[PDB]
Amino acid sequence: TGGVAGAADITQGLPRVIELFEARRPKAKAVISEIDGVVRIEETEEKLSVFVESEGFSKEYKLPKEARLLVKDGDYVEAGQPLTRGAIDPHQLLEAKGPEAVERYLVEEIQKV
Ligand SMILES: [Mg+2]
Ligand SMILES: [Mg+2]
Ligand SMILES: [Mg+2]
Ligand SMILES: [Mg+2]
Ligand SMILES: [Mg+2]
Ligand SMILES: [Mg+2]
Ligand SMILES: [Mg+2]
Ligand SMILES: [Mg+2]
Ligand SMILES: [Mg+2]
Repeated sequence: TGGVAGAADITQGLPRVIELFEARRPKAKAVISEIDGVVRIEETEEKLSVFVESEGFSKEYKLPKEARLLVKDGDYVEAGQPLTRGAIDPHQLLEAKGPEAVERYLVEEIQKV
């Protein structure tokens, strides 16, 4: 779905149902949180950046210009939670929140349509 132009973010109709049954890398993906911790954001001109961290560790996340961020400087983000806005890659959610997560995401993301 969609077409390469400026910022076309999601995928509707059957096109999507295809992108869902067939595990695929959405056009406008959403970087998930491999780590369940707290949020931190930065200012510099070119690229934004969201950092998740626990008393254990922190992870750097590259969020280029188009990425509209759902999360804010401050609260917790469970593993595989949406840190970018839009679509998620099942494989990633598989690795992050688990199978049960992907499974549960697939079903519900499909019925959405
Ligand atoms: Mg545009
Ligand atoms: Mg759209
Ligand atoms: Mg549309
Ligand atoms: Mg403490
Ligand atoms: Mg990176
Ligand atoms: Mg808020
Ligand atoms: Mg609050
Ligand atoms: Mg488990
Ligand atoms: Mg749900």
